[PDB]
Amino acid sequence: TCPFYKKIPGTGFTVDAFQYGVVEGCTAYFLTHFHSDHYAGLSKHFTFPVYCSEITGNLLKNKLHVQEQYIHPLPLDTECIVNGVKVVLLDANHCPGAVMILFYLPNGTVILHTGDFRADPSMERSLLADQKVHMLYLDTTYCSPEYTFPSQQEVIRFAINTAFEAVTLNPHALVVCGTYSIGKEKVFLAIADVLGSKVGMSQEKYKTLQCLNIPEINSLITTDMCSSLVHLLPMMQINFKGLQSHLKKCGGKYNQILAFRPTGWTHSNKFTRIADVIPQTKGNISIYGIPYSEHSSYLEMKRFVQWLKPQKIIPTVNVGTWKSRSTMEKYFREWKLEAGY
Ligand code: NI
Repeated sequence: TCPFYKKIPGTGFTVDAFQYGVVEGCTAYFLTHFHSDHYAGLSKHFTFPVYCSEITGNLLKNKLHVQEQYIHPLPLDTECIVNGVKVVLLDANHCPGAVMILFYLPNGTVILHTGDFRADPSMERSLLADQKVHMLYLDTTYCSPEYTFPSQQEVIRFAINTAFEAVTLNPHALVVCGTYSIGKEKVFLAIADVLGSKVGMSQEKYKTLQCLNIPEINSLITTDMCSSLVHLLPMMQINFKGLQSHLKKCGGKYNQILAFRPTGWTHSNKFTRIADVIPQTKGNISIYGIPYSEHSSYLEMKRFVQWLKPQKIIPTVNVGTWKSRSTMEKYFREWKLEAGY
């Protein structure tokens, strides 16, 4: 059964609600982005209208085989009427094709559903500038002040400089980057660009990337692993055993691996600066965990919410324990008392 924080009152709509069967009263199912916890349940047998971005619709059609007649892509930053209700899709600064959804209810209420997002001051100059928001369905993944991490730009600077130094010292070093979902493509694209290489990967991952509308992508990626000195591998293989096994397969072309694991936050963020990050090393293999986040830090989340000034907040992450719920509610009240709304 579909939980309350996935339902939009006064409409026939749900958000990210595909794992509950036929939801009673739902006339249109919105999908914010192509991550498995959110799409859980979609397939070629789905026969209701799905509303989403262009990029998410390319992924539904090619990767899950949802039929075309049930895919309804909407352009971003554009007022659209869906089943008699005005909606707008906004870029969520999460993975490719991820949106937030503004719903203008028939009674005058305005609701913002963030989906998953990484808040940014640039959102303060979107179509959100123009009207009041009564209710905020908020991605609370990192809603506690311990959750700090650097900008995406600092993280990429670190990765490019680390990879270029290692391969210039040793032209026989291979770089490997882990992945298990869409998102974080800048990590492997930026490293391949500095090295003058295409990125090599499996046919299954190439297919996924080909759905993303990335400019000049045919110039950046390949399935010919032999031509490439940046390889993508499943995240599960980014360990000393999996990397050893991969280096054997490369036919003595290489004698060293440098590997990257983009994680979200890890407790090593509470002590160490990005500049000071060091790898784990065994022999000729070194693994870096890099804190490349596609979710808001605590401070980015707090700034956005204090700017938006919603009348009510409904968390969509960390909802399963009383302790998490009580912690999140305390921060929401602090924010409101400090800013005066
Ligand atoms: Ni996500």
